[PDB]
This record gives sequence, structure tokens and C-alpha cells, in this order.
Amino acid sequence: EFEEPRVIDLWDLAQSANFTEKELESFREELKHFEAKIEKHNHYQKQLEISHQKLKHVESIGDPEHISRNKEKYVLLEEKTKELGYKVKKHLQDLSSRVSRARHN
Amino acid sequence: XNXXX
Amino acid sequence: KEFECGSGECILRAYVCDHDNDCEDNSDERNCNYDTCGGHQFTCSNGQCINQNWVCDGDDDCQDSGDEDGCESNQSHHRCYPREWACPGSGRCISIDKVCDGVPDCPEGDDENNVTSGRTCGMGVCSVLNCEYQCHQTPFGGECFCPPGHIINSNDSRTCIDFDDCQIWGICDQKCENRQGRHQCLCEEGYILERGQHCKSSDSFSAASVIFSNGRDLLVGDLHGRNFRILAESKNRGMVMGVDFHYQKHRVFWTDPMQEKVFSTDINGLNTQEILNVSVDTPENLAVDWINNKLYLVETKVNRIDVVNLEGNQRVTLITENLGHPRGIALDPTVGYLFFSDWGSLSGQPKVERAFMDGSNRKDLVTTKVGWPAGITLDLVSKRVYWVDSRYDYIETVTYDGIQRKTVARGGSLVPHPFGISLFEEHVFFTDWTKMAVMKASKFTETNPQVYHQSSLRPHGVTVYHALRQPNATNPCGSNNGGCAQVCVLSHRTDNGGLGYRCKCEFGFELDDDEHRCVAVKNFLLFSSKTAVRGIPFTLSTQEDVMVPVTGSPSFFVGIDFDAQHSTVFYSDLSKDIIYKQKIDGTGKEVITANRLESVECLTFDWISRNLYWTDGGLKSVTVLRLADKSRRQIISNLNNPRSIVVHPTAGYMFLSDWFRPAKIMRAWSDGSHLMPIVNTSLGWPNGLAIDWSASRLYWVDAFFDKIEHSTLDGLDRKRLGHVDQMTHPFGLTVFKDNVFITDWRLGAIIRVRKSDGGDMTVIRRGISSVMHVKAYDADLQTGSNYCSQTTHANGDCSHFCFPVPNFQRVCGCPYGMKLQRDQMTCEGDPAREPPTQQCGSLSFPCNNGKCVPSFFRCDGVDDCHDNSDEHQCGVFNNTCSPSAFACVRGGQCIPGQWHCDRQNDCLDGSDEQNCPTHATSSTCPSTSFTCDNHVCIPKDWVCDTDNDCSDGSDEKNCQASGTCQPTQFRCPDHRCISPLYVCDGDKDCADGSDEAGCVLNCTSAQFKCADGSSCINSRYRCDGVYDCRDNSDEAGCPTRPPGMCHLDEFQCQGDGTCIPNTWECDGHPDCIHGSDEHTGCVPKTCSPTHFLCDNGNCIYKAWICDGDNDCRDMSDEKDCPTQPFHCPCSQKCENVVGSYICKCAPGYIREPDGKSCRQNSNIEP
Amino acid sequence: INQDWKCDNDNDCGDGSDELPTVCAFHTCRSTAFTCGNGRCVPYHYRCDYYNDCGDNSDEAGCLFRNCNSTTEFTCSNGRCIPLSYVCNGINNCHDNDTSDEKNCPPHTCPPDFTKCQTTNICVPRAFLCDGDNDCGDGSDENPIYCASHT
Ligand SMILES: *[C@@H]1O[C@H](CO)[C@@H](O[C@@H]2O[C@H](CO)[C@@H](O[C@@H]3O[C@H](CO[C@H]4O[C@H](CO)[C@@H](O)[C@H](O)[C@@H]4O)[C@@H](O)[C@H](O[C@H]4O[C@H](CO)[C@@H](O)[C@H](O)[C@@H]4O)[C@@H]3O)[C@H](O)[C@H]2NC(C)=O)[C@H](O)[C@H]1NC(C)=O
Ligand SMILES: *[C@@H]1O[C@H](CO)[C@@H](O[C@@H]2O[C@H](CO)[C@@H](O[C@@H]3O[C@H](CO)[C@@H](O)[C@H](O)[C@@H]3O)[C@H](O)[C@H]2NC(C)=O)[C@H](O)[C@H]1NC(C)=O
Ligand SMILES: *[C@@H]1O[C@H](CO)[C@@H](O)[C@H](O[C@@H]2O[C@H](CO)[C@@H](O)[C@H](O)[C@H]2NC(C)=O)[C@H]1NC(C)=O
Ligand SMILES: *[C@@H]1O[C@H](CO)[C@@H](O)[C@H](O[C@@H]2O[C@H](CO)[C@@H](O)[C@H](O)[C@H]2NC(C)=O)[C@H]1NC(C)=O
Ligand SMILES: *[C@@H]1O[C@H](CO)[C@@H](O)[C@H](O)[C@H]1NC(C)=O
Ligand SMILES: *[C@@H]1O[C@H](CO)[C@@H](O)[C@H](O)[C@H]1NC(C)=O
Ligand SMILES: *[C@@H]1O[C@H](CO)[C@@H](O)[C@H](O)[C@H]1NC(C)=O
Ligand SMILES: *[C@@H]1O[C@H](CO)[C@@H](O)[C@H](O)[C@H]1NC(C)=O
Ligand SMILES: *[C@H]1O[C@H](CO)[C@H](O)[C@H](O)[C@H]1NC(C)=O
Ligand SMILES: *[C@H]1O[C@H](CO)[C@H](O)[C@H](O)[C@H]1NC(C)=O
Ligand SMILES: *[C@H]1O[C@H](CO)[C@H](O)[C@H](O)[C@H]1NC(C)=O
Ligand SMILES: *[C@H]1O[C@H](CO)[C@H](O)[C@H](O)[C@H]1NC(C)=O
Ligand SMILES: *[C@H]1O[C@H](CO)[C@H](O)[C@H](O)[C@H]1NC(C)=O
Ligand SMILES: *[C@H]1O[C@H](CO)[C@H](O)[C@H](O)[C@H]1NC(C)=O
Ligand SMILES: *[C@H]1O[C@H](CO)[C@H](O)[C@H](O)[C@H]1NC(C)=O
Ligand SMILES: [Ca+2]
Ligand SMILES: [Ca+2]
Ligand SMILES: [Ca+2]
Ligand SMILES: [Ca+2]
Ligand SMILES: [Ca+2]
Ligand SMILES: [Ca+2]
Ligand SMILES: [Ca+2]
Ligand SMILES: [Ca+2]
Ligand SMILES: [Ca+2]
Ligand SMILES: [Ca+2]
Ligand SMILES: [Ca+2]
Ligand SMILES: [Ca+2]
Ligand SMILES: [Ca+2]
Ligand SMILES: [Ca+2]
Ligand SMILES: [Ca+2]
Ligand SMILES: [Ca+2]
Repeated sequence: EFEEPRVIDLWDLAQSANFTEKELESFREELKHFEAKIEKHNHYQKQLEISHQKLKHVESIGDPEHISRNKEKYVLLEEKTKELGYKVKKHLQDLSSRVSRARHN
Repeated sequence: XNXXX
Repeated sequence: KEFECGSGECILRAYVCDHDNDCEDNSDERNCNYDTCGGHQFTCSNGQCINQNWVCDGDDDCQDSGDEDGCESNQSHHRCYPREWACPGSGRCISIDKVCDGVPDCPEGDDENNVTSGRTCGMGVCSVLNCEYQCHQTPFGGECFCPPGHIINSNDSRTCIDFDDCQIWGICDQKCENRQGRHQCLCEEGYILERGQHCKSSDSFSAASVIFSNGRDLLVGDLHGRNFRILAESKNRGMVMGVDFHYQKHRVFWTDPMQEKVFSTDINGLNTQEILNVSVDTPENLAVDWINNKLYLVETKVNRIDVVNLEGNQRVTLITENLGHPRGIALDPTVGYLFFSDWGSLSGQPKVERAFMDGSNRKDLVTTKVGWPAGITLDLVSKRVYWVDSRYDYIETVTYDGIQRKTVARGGSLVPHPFGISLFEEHVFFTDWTKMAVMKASKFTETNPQVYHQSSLRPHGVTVYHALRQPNATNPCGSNNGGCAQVCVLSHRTDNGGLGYRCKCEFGFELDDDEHRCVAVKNFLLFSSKTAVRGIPFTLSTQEDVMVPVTGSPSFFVGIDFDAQHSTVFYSDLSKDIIYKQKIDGTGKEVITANRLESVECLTFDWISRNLYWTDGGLKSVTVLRLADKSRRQIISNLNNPRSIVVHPTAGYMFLSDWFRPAKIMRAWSDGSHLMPIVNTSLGWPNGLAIDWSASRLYWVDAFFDKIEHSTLDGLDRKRLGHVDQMTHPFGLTVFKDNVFITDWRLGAIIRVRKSDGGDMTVIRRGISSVMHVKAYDADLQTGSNYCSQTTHANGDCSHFCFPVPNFQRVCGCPYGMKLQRDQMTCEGDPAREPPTQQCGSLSFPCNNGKCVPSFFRCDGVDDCHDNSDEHQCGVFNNTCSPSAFACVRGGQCIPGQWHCDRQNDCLDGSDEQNCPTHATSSTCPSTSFTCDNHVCIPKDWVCDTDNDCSDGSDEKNCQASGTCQPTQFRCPDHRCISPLYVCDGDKDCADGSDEAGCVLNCTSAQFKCADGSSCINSRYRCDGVYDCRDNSDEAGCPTRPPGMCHLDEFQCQGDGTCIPNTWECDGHPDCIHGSDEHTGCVPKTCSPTHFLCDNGNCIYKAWICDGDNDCRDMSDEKDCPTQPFHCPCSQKCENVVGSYICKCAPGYIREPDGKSCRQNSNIEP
Repeated sequence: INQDWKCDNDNDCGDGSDELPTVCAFHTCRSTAFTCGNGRCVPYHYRCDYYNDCGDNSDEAGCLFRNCNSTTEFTCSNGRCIPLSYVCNGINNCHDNDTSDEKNCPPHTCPPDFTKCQTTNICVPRAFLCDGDNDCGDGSDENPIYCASHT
């Protein structure tokens, strides 16, 4: 039960690792949360350029209120995608490193 | 050397 | 549609209540509830559970920094508490009642007048700063201050802001609450508030007492130190190292590393009894599990953390992986955690770490500035853990999650070498090896720890004996043993789905699929070592020993084999020259034989006929012994260097390897006849043999050519495995399933490769001191039968010996001194050819077990026979004592001379210490050295180093912080003074690493510098095949042979291109596959007329011919003349021979078997 | 003859020359062969095989044979377990030395060309009579009741 290209190889690399059946069983339930972070990040990754074009379209209109309102939503939206960016990366590094060490010996 | 000693 | 957000949005279903602000009005997570965090997770104040490893990894994980809340101590982020001020000269804060009170309180005088820097304790600033509440004097001027519960605002320094009084370290013992209603202290059940801020034990509990080890004996004393009772004195020169106690059963448990045993006694005395006496060679520490009545203990010979019952049974090994030097241990059964300290790990770093009480989830609790953690105690009510350091000389505290790190005592002048630690109420009780005393110190901040029972030895253990020290709880394993078949071990309360326990299995069994029923284990990897013989699982998922390790103080184990029928393990101890057998769980150990052994290289066990074989490198022979009756026969003799022996019962052959200069692998019948070479070419140093039972092939390792080969049992179809990466000196090997488990001497590790071509080498265990043999324990392969094990009649009708023979036959044999009769099945005594022999020579005492030692070893106070036969009944009936011993005045006992006047009372009547004159001679200590008050000379550089080099504490006396280091010493900043030899030694001795700061390496020409410049290695390790350097720079750029050729120093085989040393060309023996190294152009060799010429080309004296010794080393001088009576006195380059011609390929080409064609050896297509 | 065949209680030569006593009164057996009380050799796998190969029955002496129940045994003296309806079926199969497999059932008889050797129930095919081999189990294969001169 996986779709992300990053997660798929991790599960494949997990089945060749040192993981005990209980460790392997708990490993899957962590990848499920890891994908949810990615799909949340991916969803906002679209929303950044959608609102970026929305911000650009409004700036061409020239209304100071709509420009200010969209910008206020925009910068907070950038924080949302930026903050989720590291959380995905941090979780990716730990998961990749753990299977790297489990396959190291 | 190969001696076990 | 979807989840309509608080302001009308189609928020996805899984976004709500994911610990994230998703709704635009911050309302997407209010109406639900979350999960709680399991024992392996950290709750980050928002309900978000994160991995325990993410706590203080240096990275904020909860946009609150809740998991990095100051896990480094003594930092720059002071922001000091109310009524405090910072003197600019250092990272220190001092309360206002001290600041400018007239006395220097920052040690540098930075809180009093310093005219040299133009600073005075002024007050004029208040006149214009206009303080909101109050003012005080500082070296800056009048400083504004505000009452407790509030701190000076940092924008202006004139206003003051509401502050949490509960956040100051030590505001109240245990816990405090009521922020709005001013700070107030709460004391839990059994505790009452006295004087305020001081929790005190309830009167309903018995008087608190401190039990501790003064260095040799267990002592007991009350908190105030008014009385001191000796609870248990040590016997047989013992030593009480680590103590602990159970309150409900009122028992005290302590470990005696010297006697090598664990003891338990009642608190009032009496009922003293041993708890463990096997495989506890060094029980460093101890901790009881009062809730489940278990006894966790730390063992350091074979590094592990075991679990036993309070009476010693049901041993289970919990944590073994990566343990290098476990020293401290503590646990909290209420929540389920287990804490232990490791002052050196195999990876290199020392660590204080947390785990469940079954070792499920290990987490490095403290890693930075950890040095040598030596003892762990924990505040069971505030949820904190206290540990000490002997190297950086501090006592420090972190939460159960390791978040809030705080220091309570530090500095070499305060805690030079703490070992143990315990706490009660508000005082931490720790023992120190340098001040040689138990010490009392406040649990929050101690400026000068008070003394408590100063001792004359190293105090090794301390713990507080009180009821409140062991809280009151319900064990999950109390419900019919938790359903576990054998052992029920606790865990974290949230583990196992909330049960709070897991079932464990004893040594001889394994846990089934239902993790409830224990079944007998069938296979595990058995390997020996210089230190111990250990059995480990074949899979690397769990690295916990499956059998209890076999160990001894004097020990060198080399040969091993197993008997799966009775679950016993045979082994040989090269230091005692005794062959033992021991059960898997360690219960029953006896000796197989101990007579006439010199160096038993390898054992092997014929599981069907029950005959134990072993090679003897000293006697140069192999011996077979039967177990049912101790018949013994030396079947093969006159070898040169026999190392490895493997016996094949069903097939009938025994296989053997000799690594002398004409090395060969020989095979013979189990009888010992038909001894013929099986592999005697292209071979040198065949250190080990193994049989692939699934395919009937014989594997062996070569330590000279650094290769693994295999062949059929006839020596034909010989194939060579692929190149193994770092195998440079293999010793032993075994074959189990698809993999071969090779042991390496130089690596000191067990490596695993595939039996097909080698392939994916995986290291099983690194760091073995001297690994020696490996063996695959397997109950499946120890089955089957032949004519030696028919059910209808006894052992093949042979009386003493029956041996399997190829083509499924059998032959009989007879012991030494006994001859097979005409029936070929029954034996009779033959005193004519094999007359009786005594246990051993004259200048030796025959011991009971079969050993015998040089006579003068009789009655010298040392057990040399290893069964106390030579020390039995000394000093009576002219059964006298050796000069090397000390005789007791009334007789009946003799002790080693080192025990005479040694300050220990060894002899029963005390004669060994009575009338002992002093040694206060007229002697000088060298002026380059320092004189200990014990009158032992130490280098003058070892003074005030916080180490007790004098063993009396003289060198560290008067070493207060007010002082210098000697001109030949380096100063650690407010830590200690060290010898310059520790400056750029490689490791940080300083608390802040000032000894290793920014200096560069001076590697000599006898050494090689790695490319990364990290470290140097000896020139011998340059270009050897092992990556000594971290970046593998030592092996980069190393010389190689030309493709298909050999170095100028070597010689190339014509048949198959094998490279052999140049000396092996023209040395009489065909070291090549087709005799290429003994061609017709070989100049022969002769010897002197007074010398005989052996078949292999050696020269031996005229009188030495047939003298009875293997002078020729190939038996030529003995086999030749037996007349000794009874008396009482071409495609390539060609070479010409007499009529034929010899076709020689050029180097890099190999000859085809037809004898004319040559083939290029390089795989490069032309 | 092969040297393995010398004095092994089997007339390999067909005339007793290989079983000649005055050579195995001195000849010793091969370490890999069982030895009888009389000194004659025998392959080891004949030990405890329900056959009297040694002659003195020493190759069957002291063997802890298996117990079995009446559905597959009548307690043939050698210890064999032989199935029901195979006892007293008309042919010896447990090879008892007194042929006790069949003789335990007295009152039976069979048509001709299957000779009732003696009074016992067995009825061996007539082709075995006067073939040169005594294989009825009883005496009536070559003893003077036939094959004397009427052949
Ligand atoms: C963990 O759980 C256990 C079980 O609940 C607790 O054990 C009890 O602890 C209390 C607190 O001390 C004990 O109460 C004391 O009992 C004493 C006598 O009991 C002993 O002797 C009787 C037989 O006579 C036994 O049955 C019993 O097991 C004990 O061995 C009294 O002498 C004490 O009172 C005395 O002092 C008070 C002042 O403090 C005076 O006012 C009285 O007059 C009197 O002189 C006291 O009542 C109780 O006995 C314990 N029971 C057991 C079975 O051990 C642990 O305390 C608990 N741990 C914690 C911290 O909760
Ligand atoms: C190293 O091993 C080889 C092979 O075992 C030894 O060479 C000789 O090999 C032959 C088998 O090929 C052995 O048996 C001989 O066979 C021939 C037929 O080919 C037969 O006619 C002979 O009567 C004999 O049975 C021979 O025994 C073996 N030699 C020995 C001494 O074992 C070679 O000798 C070995 N190296 C050394 C140093 O002996
Ligand atoms: C270990 O300790 C237990 C007690 O818990 C003890 O029973 C074991 O065996 C005893 O050892 C004594 C010393 O070797 C021995 O004298 C005594 O007979 C023996 N008792 C029995 C009946 O087993 C102890 N083992 C060892 C080897 O110390
Ligand atoms: C030495 O060792 C033996 C035990 O093997 C010990 O019994 C001997 O003591 C006694 O010596 C006596 C001679 O003075 C002798 O008569 C006696 O039998 C013997 N033992 C007994 C039963 O007391 C020790 N000394 C000697 C000399 O052997
Ligand atoms: C003043 O100090 C407070 C903290 O007490 C801080 O939050 C604030 O940003 C500062 N600035 C002003 C002018 O409020
Ligand atoms: C040793 O290495 C040091 C590094 O500082 C260097 O300065 C010096 O020249 C080298 N030679 C010696 C032996 O001092
Ligand atoms: C008897 O026959 C029965 C089967 O009907 C069998 O169970 C049993 O083992 C046999 N033997 C004995 C000794 O009873
Ligand atoms: C076994 O049968 C033989 C005939 O082959 C017979 O001579 C012998 O007497 C029998 N054994 C006994 C004990 O009767
Ligand atoms: C919180 O959830 C964990 C999940 O393993 C456990 O169920 C735990 O018991 C829960 N919290 C409490 C206090 O019961
Ligand atoms: C005597 O030595 C012979 C070998 O020479 C045997 O090893 C025999 O077992 C020895 N006898 C005793 C009593 O140990
Ligand atoms: C006793 O005998 C032993 C063995 O011969 C030693 O010689 C020892 O020195 C003797 N000591 C005395 C006191 O006679
Ligand atoms: C003890 O003996 C030594 C022997 O050299 C000295 O005589 C020393 O003075 C003695 N000690 C005392 C206290 O007299
Ligand atoms: C090793 O040395 C040879 C020359 O003897 C070649 O330089 C060869 O390329 C070297 N080895 C490798 C793997 O490059
Ligand atoms: C071999 O060397 C010995 C050395 O003593 C003799 O010189 C002998 O004569 C030599 N043999 C030949 C054939 O020269
Ligand atoms: C006995 O005969 C066997 C088989 O022929 C062997 O020849 C053996 O050498 C003979 N002698 C002995 C003592 O067994
Ligand atoms: Ca959310
Ligand atoms: Ca973190
Ligand atoms: Ca002051
Ligand atoms: Ca120190
Ligand atoms: Ca080598
Ligand atoms: Ca001795
Ligand atoms: Ca003494
Ligand atoms: Ca010192
Ligand atoms: Ca250093
Ligand atoms: Ca190297
Ligand atoms: Ca040679
Ligand atoms: Ca000789
Ligand atoms: Ca015959
Ligand atoms: Ca038979
Ligand atoms: Ca029948
Ligand atoms: Ca017939």
C-alpha cells in the first residue's frame, strides 16, 4: 500500500535490512505517516504557484486591498509549504539513514 | 606468523 | 462536501486532527481527541508524538523547541532568574544578596571593586534609571530589581515582568504548582512539607539508612552518619563492588568481582547465600526490580546485561549489542524504563542511554561531553536521572527524556573520581575513588560536598535503603505469570499494546510464533575466543547470546564442538590444558580429559559413535576418546603442524590439515588408517576445515594465499571461491545453509559470505580480542545412524571402539595397552607392546582430575591443578609446604608468599599479619618523581591530575582550585591539570577539549599519515589488505601484479597461472598443480657426507638416522632402515630434454592440458 | 571365487571347497565383517536380520527385536512380524527354521501340482520337486519320497 517514488524504494530497501519482524511491522506504519506528510507537502506545493499566479493576477489589477489581502494569505501560505518542506526532508533523512545503517553491517 | 601461541 | 472547515473550505478528511494548523481560522483540530505517545515516543506539549531519537538531535521538531529544551549544560543563554546578576568576566550568575556585599563571590572578584579595570560597586544609576521596585549595587552602578515571581524586563532594565518562580532550579523539592497563587511546594504521598521547600519522609516509615561498600566490606549507617554497622564482611580476599536492596523482602544484594560471585543477605544479617556462581566473572553493577522481583545485573567480562530471579534462577540476557564497558545501571519499574551507562562502546563513543526493561527501544540519552559515566541513580518522583563522571569530574541531571540537562557538582577539586551514586530526599550520596570516601551533596547545587565515612580503600557502591525509595505498584506479570511459558519480563507500560510486559525465554529454548510458548532452539552460531566461548543467533536482527557464555579467569579457548543430543558443548582451554564439556544453560560442567595435553588446536565430535577427536600441536598427533567409557588412543602420530580436524560419521572419513612447509590436507578412515594426502599442491597454511553436509564437499581456508577453496571428499574437482574483501588471515570456518562463516585473526571478526562465490561479505561480530574457531551448532545435522548405532545391538558389537568406514562399513578398536583379539570385536590386554604408563614423570604431582604440575607447585597456596588437589592437606603429617608459600604458625594451612604481611588477614589465626615489620627504609624517591605518603614513587607529572595513582590519595591531596599546574603540565580550564603526554594524544581529556584544540599531527617516518590527516598508523599496516585509515587511504595506490603476471619476487605456475613465492621454485616439492615449479632445469641439492639426505631434501646427522625422532620431518630417516634389534649392551618458447622437448608458455600465458597450446590469462579481449 | 567369499557359511564354489575347515581354522575375518562363534565370517549387515547366516545363529544372538501385534504377527520364532492372512496362507514367508509359519494350521489340504510336503498344510508347486533345491521348507523336495530314481 504505497504510491510515492521515494517511499517505494525505502520499503524495498527495508525488506533487505536487519529489521526484526516487529521492527519491520512498525516501519511500515511510519512510512504511511511519511507519505501523508509528502502528499500534504505536494498539495501545498501546487497551492504555492496557484496563489502566486493569483497574487500576480491581482497585482496586475491594481486594487491595493486585494493585493494586500492576497499577499497576507500568500506569505502565510509560503510558511506552510516551507515549514512542511523541512519536516518531509527531516523524516526522509532519518528513514533513509536507518535503513542505510541496518543494511551496513 | 600462523602460530596460535 | 468533504470536511467543511470553520470558514467554508473543502478540507480533506485526514487533514483535521493531524497536529497541524490547516483551517484558516485555526479550528480544524478542536473537536476531536488525539492518541497518547508510547514509551518510544516523546510528547511535545501539543500531543504530537515524535521518535525518541528526535529528542535533542540538534533540530527543532515541534515549533516550540520542546525537544531541545537546554540539553547542554552551563551555557551562554543565562537570562538569569529573579534576584540574580551576571559578572561580565565569566558565564556565571550570582544572587543580589551576594553581589557587591563586600566579599568576592564570583571567584574572579568580578562582583567587588576592581580599580585596575576602573570598576566600583556603585549605586548612582538608580537616580536616573528610576527603578520600579528596588535597586542594588553592582560594578556597573545601581541595578534595578523587582520582587520574586518577576524579572527585570530586558528592553529597558527599568520595568519588570511577570516570571515563573517554579522555573528556578531548586525552588522546591519534587514538584510545585499554582503559578497564579504564588510559588508553593507540593510533597507527594509519604512526604510532608517541613520548613517549606523541603519534602521529608513520613514518620510512618522506618528510619532511612545508607548501605554502602567501604571498599572491602558492606557497611550500613544512618543518614546523619552517627553509627556504622558492618553488614557483611567479605571472605577469601573478596571485594564488595556493587550493592542494592529489596525492601519488601528486606534483602541486600551485592556483587563480589574478586570472588566472582553474587551474594544476598538479610538486612539484619544471617541468611547469607550465593545467588550466581557461573559466568559472573566480573559483575560490575546491580539493580533490583522490586515490582516484579527481578535482579538486573551488569557483567563486564562478556559485556551484557542479564536478568535473574531474586534467588538466581531463570537467567535471561537482555542487552548485548554494542556494549563495550557497561558500568552503571538503574531502573524505574513504575513507568517501565531502564537506564545504564557505558563508559566505552564498540563504536567508540561513551554514552548514557535509556531502554525498556527488556531492551526493546534503546536511545542514546546523553552523548555530548559524556567522558566516563560511572554510576546512575534516578529521582523516582521528579522523573530525573543522575549520573557521575570520573573523567570530566561532574554530577549531572537530565529528565527521563534527556531534555533538561543541569549540573549539580563539577571540578576536580570537588568530585575528582565519582564511581557510585544514590539520592534520597534532597541529598545525593556518591562514592569517590580519589577522596576515598562516601560523600553527601545537595541534589540541586553543591559548592563543597561534605564527607561521610572516610575510608582507607576505594568505596565501590552506595545506595539508600528506605521504603519511599521503592514505590508501590502493580506488576502486569502478577496475573498467572502473564501467560508466559518460562519468564515474564516487564517493559514500558504502553508497550505490548498496553499490557506492559513481554515474554522471554531461557537459554536452552526460543520463543515461538505466538510469543508465549518456548521451544528448544535448534541452531545457533557457536564460536570460541581467547576470553570466552559464545553462541549467537545466525540472524543479525537480534544479537543476544543464545547460550550462557563459558568463561574462566585464566582462559584461552581454542577447540570447540557440540553434542546436540544432550545439549552439551565441548571445548578446550589452552591455558589449563583441560578439555571440558558444559551444558547449554551452563548448569553442568565437568572435564573430559586433562592428561597428556600440550596444545589442543581443534576438537571434533562424532555424534553417532560418540568419539571425541582432537589434534595436539605439541605432541604432533591426533587422539580419539570415547565418552561412554574413557578409552583413549593416539591413532595418528608423527605429524608436523596439525591444526584442524573434521570427522564425517556417515561417510566414514576424518579430514586433517597440516600447515608445515610442505602443507597438505589429509584424509583417513575414522580408525586412523589409510592416511593419505588429499590436497598437497598450491597450498600453504590451511588453518581450517569444514564440511558442507548438504552437498558433501570439503571447504577449507588458506591464510597464506588468502583464499577459500572447496572440493569433493576425494580431493577432486577443486574449485576456488571468489575474492573476499578484507579477509587477510582466516583461521576457522564453518558452513551452514548457503553461507560460510569465516573467522579472521587480523580483523578479529566473524565474517559471512555465500558458499557459491563468496559475494556479499557481512561482518557478524567485530572487536573480538582473539577469535579462533567457529562452529555451527545444529540439532538437525546431528541425526542419522550407521552400523555403529544400530538399535538391535550395542555399538556395532565392538567392545571398546567402533569406527565408521566408507561404503557404510564399520571397524573396531581398542584402547592403549590393549589388543584386538581374533574375533576382531573384543579386546584383550597387551602388556608386551604397550606396557602400562603412570599419570606422568617424577618431578610432578599427579592431580586427581588427571593433570599434574611441577612438584614444587605442591602446597604453595595456589590452585595449580584447578581442582585443589595440589593444595590439599598441607602442613600436616609431613605433607609439607613449598618455600614460595607462607606457612601458618600452628600449621594446617599454607598461603602464597605475596599474602604475607599484605594487610589482609588470610591465615585463620592471623599469623600472616602478626609480627610484620615495617618497610620504612632509608630510601629516597627520585627527584624527578613525587613521593606518595604510602612511600611509592610516581612521576611528578601525575600530581593533581584527579586520579589516585598513589592508591592512597596522596598525590591528589591539597589540590584545590586555588593553585597552578606544574611547569611540565597543561591546564584544563577549571577542570584539572594533566600531563603533556595527553596533549594531542588523540582524545579529549579536558572538559572543553582544550588539550586537543587545533594542534596538528607529527607522524614519524615509521608511520604513515592518512590522506584525511585524521590519524597515523604504523608502516606495517600500509598496503596489507585492511582499511586501517578511515578514508581507506592506506590501501589506495598499493602495488598490484600486472594483469595475468606475478611480481618479480614471485614465481608463476605454468598450468594455471597461480603465483607462488620464488623460493618455492626448485625446492624439491611440487608446489604447483602440474609440477611447473619442479621442471627438468631444476638444479638439485645434496648434503655433507656426515649428513643423510631425506626424501624432501633435508640434511640430518649420521647418528640421527633412525634415532627415534622425526629429524627429516618427513619420516625418511626413520622409515628407511628399521634394523634395530633387542640388546643389552610448441605454441611458445620451447625447452629441450634428452629425447623430447618441453613447451613453456611466456609469463601471462597458461598452458592448455594438451601440453602444446598456450592461452592468455588476462580477461582483456585483444 | 572372491576372497570375501572364503569360509562365510555359504558354498560359493558349489562344492564346499571355499568352506573347507582346514583353512578358516587359521584364516582371520576382515575387520569390517562380523565373526561367528565357530569362527566363520559373515557380512555385518547380516547381524540381527532374522536369518541364520552364521549357522550357529550367533549373528542373531542377543538382538532387541521389535514387538508387534496379532494383526501383523503370529510370533515367528525369529522375531519377524508377518501380516494376517499371510500366516497359514499356504506358503512360508517368515522363514522359521522349523517352518512354523504354516504348520500351526493342521487340518488343511490342497489339490495336486501343489504338493502337501508331509502332513503340514503347505502345498509347494510340483516344479520345485526334483529341481535340485530343497525349497518346500519341509523334507519333501529331494528326500527319498521322490527324486531318488523316478526322474
Ligand atoms: C508498598 O505496599 C506495601 C503493602 O501495602 C506497604 O507495606 C505496608 O506499609 C505500612 C507503612 O509502614 C506498614 O504500616 C506499619 O505496620 C507496622 C506493623 O506491621 C508489621 O507487622 C505486622 C504484624 O504485627 C505485619 O502484618 C506487617 O506486614 C508488618 O510487618 C506498625 O507497627 C506501624 O505502626 C507503628 O508506627 C506508628 C507511627 O508511624 C504508630 O502510630 C503505631 O502505633 C505503630 O507503633 C505501621 O502501621 C504496613 O505494615 C506495611 N504492610 C506490609 C505488608 O508490609 C508498603 O509501605 C508500600 N510502600 C509504599 C511506600 O507505599
Ligand atoms: C599429492 O596428492 C597426489 C594425489 O593424491 C599424490 O599422487 C599420487 O596420486 C595417485 C592417484 O592419482 C595415488 O594412487 C596411485 O594411483 C596410480 C594410478 O594413477 C596407481 O597405479 C598407484 O599404484 C597409486 O595407487 C598415489 O598414491 C599418490 N601418491 C601418494 C604418495 O599418495 C601425491 O603423491 C601427493 N603428494 C605427495 C607429496 O605424496
Ligand atoms: C551456586 O550457588 C548455588 C546456591 O544458589 C549452589 O547450590 C550451587 O551448587 C553448590 O556449589 C557448592 C560449591 O561448588 C557445592 O559445594 C555444593 O555441593 C553445591 N550444591 C548443590 C547441591 O548443587 C553453586 N554452584 C557452584 C559451583 O558454586
Ligand atoms: C600427604 O597426603 C596424604 C593424602 O594423600 C595425607 O593423608 C598424608 O597424611 C598422612 O601421612 C601419614 C604419614 O605421616 C600417613 O601414615 C597417613 O596415612 C596419611 N594420611 C592419613 C590418613 O592421615 C600426607 N602425608 C604423607 C606423608 O603422605
Ligand atoms: C518588551 O519586552 C517584551 C517582553 O517582556 C517583549 O515581548 C517586547 O517585544 C518588547 N518590546 C516592547 C516595546 O514591547
Ligand atoms: C612535529 O609536528 C609539529 C606540528 O606542530 C611541527 O611543528 C614540527 O615541525 C614537527 N617536528 C617535530 C619533531 O617537532
Ligand atoms: C495391538 O494392536 C493395536 C491396534 O488395534 C495397536 O494400537 C497396539 O499398539 C498393538 N500392540 C500392542 C502391544 O498392544
Ligand atoms: C531350527 O530349525 C532347524 C532346521 O533348519 C532345526 O534343526 C532346529 O532344531 C531348529 N531349532 C530348534 C531350537 O529346534
Ligand atoms: C496513550 O496511548 C498509548 C498508546 O500506546 C497507550 O495506550 C497509553 O496507555 C495511553 N495513555 C494512557 C495514560 O493510558
Ligand atoms: C600412560 O601413557 C600412555 C601413553 O604412553 C597412555 O596415555 C595412558 O593412558 C597413560 N596412563 C595413564 C595412567 O594415564
Ligand atoms: C616438605 O616436603 C616438600 C616436598 O619434598 C618440600 O621439600 C618442602 O620444602 C618440605 N618442607 C619441610 C618443612 O620439610
Ligand atoms: C619499620 O621497619 C623499618 C625497617 O627498615 C624501619 O626500621 C622503620 O623505622 C620501622 N618503622 C617504625 C615505625 O619504627
Ligand atoms: C597495480 O599495479 C599494476 C602494475 O604492476 C597496474 O598499475 C595496475 O593498474 C594496478 N592495479 C589496479 C587495480 O589498477
Ligand atoms: C652437493 O653438495 C654437497 C655438500 O657437502 C657435496 O658437495 C656434494 O658433492 C654435492 N653434490 C653434487 C652432485 O655436486
Ligand atoms: C586375518 O585375516 C584378515 C583377512 O584376510 C587379514 O588378512 C588379517 O591380517 C589376518 N590376521 C589378523 C591378525 O587379523
Ligand atoms: Ca490539521
Ligand atoms: Ca530534535
Ligand atoms: Ca559580593
Ligand atoms: Ca577525574
Ligand atoms: Ca595472509
Ligand atoms: Ca600449588
Ligand atoms: Ca595476608
Ligand atoms: Ca594522580
Ligand atoms: Ca588528550
Ligand atoms: Ca592497511
Ligand atoms: Ca616447489
Ligand atoms: Ca631420527
Ligand atoms: Ca563361501
Ligand atoms: Ca543373520
Ligand atoms: Ca504363510
Ligand atoms: Ca526340490
